[PDB]
Amino acid sequence: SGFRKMAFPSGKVEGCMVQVTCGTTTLNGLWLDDVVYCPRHVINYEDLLIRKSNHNFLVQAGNVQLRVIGHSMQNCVLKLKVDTANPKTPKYKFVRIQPGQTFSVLACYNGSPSGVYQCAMRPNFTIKGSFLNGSCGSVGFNIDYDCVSFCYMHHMELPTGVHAGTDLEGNFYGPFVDRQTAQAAGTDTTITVNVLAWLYAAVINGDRWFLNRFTTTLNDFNLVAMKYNYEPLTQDHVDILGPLSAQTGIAVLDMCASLKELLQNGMNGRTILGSALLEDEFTPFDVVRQCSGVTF
Amino acid sequence: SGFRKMAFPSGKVEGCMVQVTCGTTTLNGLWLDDVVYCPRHVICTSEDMLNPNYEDLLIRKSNHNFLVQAGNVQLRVIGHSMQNCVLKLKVDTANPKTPKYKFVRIQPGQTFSVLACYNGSPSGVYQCAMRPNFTIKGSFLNGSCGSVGFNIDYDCVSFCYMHHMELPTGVHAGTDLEGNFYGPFVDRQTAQAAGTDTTITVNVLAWLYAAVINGDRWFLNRFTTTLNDFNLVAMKYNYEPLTQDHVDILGPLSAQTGIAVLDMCASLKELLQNGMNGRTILGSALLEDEFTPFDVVRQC
Ligand SMILES: C[C@H]1COc2ccc(Cl)cc2[C@@H]1C(=O)Nc1cncc2ccccc12
Repeated sequence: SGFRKMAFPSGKVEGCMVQVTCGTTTLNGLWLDDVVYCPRHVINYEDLLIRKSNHNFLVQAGNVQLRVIGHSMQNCVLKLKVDTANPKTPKYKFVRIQPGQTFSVLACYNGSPSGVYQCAMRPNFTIKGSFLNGSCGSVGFNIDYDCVSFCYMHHMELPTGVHAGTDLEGNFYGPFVDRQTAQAAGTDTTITVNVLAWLYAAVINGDRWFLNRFTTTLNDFNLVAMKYNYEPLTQDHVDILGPLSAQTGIAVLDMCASLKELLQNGMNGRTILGSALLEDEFTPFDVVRQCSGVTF
Repeated sequence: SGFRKMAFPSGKVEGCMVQVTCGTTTLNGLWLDDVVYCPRHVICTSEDMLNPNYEDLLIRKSNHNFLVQAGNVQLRVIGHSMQNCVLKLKVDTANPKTPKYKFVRIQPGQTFSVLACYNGSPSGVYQCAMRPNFTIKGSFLNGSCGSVGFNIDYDCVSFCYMHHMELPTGVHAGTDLEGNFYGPFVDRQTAQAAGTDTTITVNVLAWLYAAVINGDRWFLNRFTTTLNDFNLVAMKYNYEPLTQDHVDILGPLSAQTGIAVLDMCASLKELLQNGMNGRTILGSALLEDEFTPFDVVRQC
């Protein structure tokens, strides 16, 4: 029993964190094979990069300085070719995630991991992370079997305290750019499929007070979802929630009628899984993983 | 900016997780140097869980009865001893991945990271607090016994908890790494219950200071309180008494924000009386008590 916000074990990623220094700027790099990936703002990025030589980039892996033998830019990520392949490189892939998907973030400062937390890519493409100066280059990841899927690299903090970054190919999530200019996160919405998954996790943990005899149509639910700034629930989401629906005996549209009642009436002083708010940072897969015990 | 429940990076602990099998029971072990630490109930059978005589069960065991697996490598047990509720299996290989470590026993209110494991394989990492009733509100399924709680301050891993059992309310009880249980619990299947839980007051105050540091001031008020008047109100909401030690501990956060500790105590009293009124503090509609004053300073 128990339901916690749980991150993947960060060990495979800790062995990849390096410190990248260029001039006065120091941030984090991800050392995979013989390449160090980091935000290109560490340095007109084409004009700024052409002026830099390999020895201008100081890369530090622990107390060992790596020598940069090449540099190239891919979108908003700088790729520093180093002489040494990382012996700790795990099986990995670069994956771009969709809003609503969750991942673990290994927050780093000076190439040293300080914390790990689990979060979701908001529908407005920001992450509600926890980052201070020097955290740039910190990465988001998931693990499947022994394979690390890198999905995020931290680049900046928006004026509202939320965070923006890119995939490992340097493409930003959201309508953001990597420079000092007026940028704002769009109005956020609740990840509906994730709330439903969390309501199933609550039922699995013995919290049933919110269940009701009612069921709704997908179209009637989406009219309610639009009114409460909840993301539309698609037939794909309903299908994805299928296993949880089978395990608990609560059909997705039966759970939607519970969600609709919770949105129109509130919690009435009650909590679900120790929360007075509807949690939306657990995907249906996270719920199955945690309420079954999948290891890495 | 931002405030998240943050766990320590688990890599230093992942390299220590092993699987310990004794008969039909399989759980997790912590391999440090040439010793594997695990819950002593790994030696228990079906009719042993109610009233086990661990000394009597252990004397009947031989080294080759304990199968220890580190990855796809079987470790050879060359000795065994019991220290309180932890079994210590001497193995023939020192763990090359042993980090700098220490065993620390924590007090209620203290936080730590848990590396949840099944079959010696880490599956997740989360942040916890030792409740005032000595239980932890973890996320554990069968096979998670032997999973450990830790803090990583300055490259040294401080092991503070080892999971042993789940109480009937879904909460968890365990020991320090010297095998001493936290709380009045015993490693027996006899009727045991967690005492009524209370809110860790010093942690809520630290979290209210984190909220002020992150720019949220809506809950602040023009009042102050005496420490005694705060405790008389707070105990009525099942909040732990706030001691002068706690007030002293909150001193640095009081200095950074400019809000006297007893002034923050008056905001807490008002929040307890009024609730949040549809508002949130650091993305929460409840008062968070699993961030210590040390965690708040570390993260902010
Ligand atoms: C044999 C069980 C029950 O009785 C005792 C009694 C005493 C001891 Cl020290 C261990 C156990 C074992 C136990 O609590 N294990 C577990 C620990 N964590 C999460 C669990 C989730 C679900 C099922 C069991 C869990």
